[PDB]
Amino acid sequence: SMEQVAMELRLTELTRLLRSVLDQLQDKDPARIFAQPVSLKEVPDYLDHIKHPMDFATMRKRLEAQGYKNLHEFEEDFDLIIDNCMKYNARDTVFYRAAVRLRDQGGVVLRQARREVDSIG
Repeated sequence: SMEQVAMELRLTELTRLLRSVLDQLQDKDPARIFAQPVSLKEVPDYLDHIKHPMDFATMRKRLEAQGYKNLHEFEEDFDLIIDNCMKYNARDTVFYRAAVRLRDQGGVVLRQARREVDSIG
């Protein structure tokens, strides 16, 4: 139907905007601490601690399959990256501290993303 096509175009355009958001958030992790899944070879107990692992590569795979239907779903995954790290790692670690800085800097980006998503529809 034509309605299905219009819905698909809206999803495509959201995907475009989320790709720009993802790039901007990933620039706030210049150490690449959050770039890839935590390795279960290197951290074999990880899944005993963290039930829903997340990372920027995993998000990018979902995004490119147009698997984010709205900005809330995308933010949920971003918050998992941060929140997982802040539980597994202690406050005195470069990992925790990177997550704090990514959360604080990403908030600014996400605030305007929400306005754009609402504004453009």
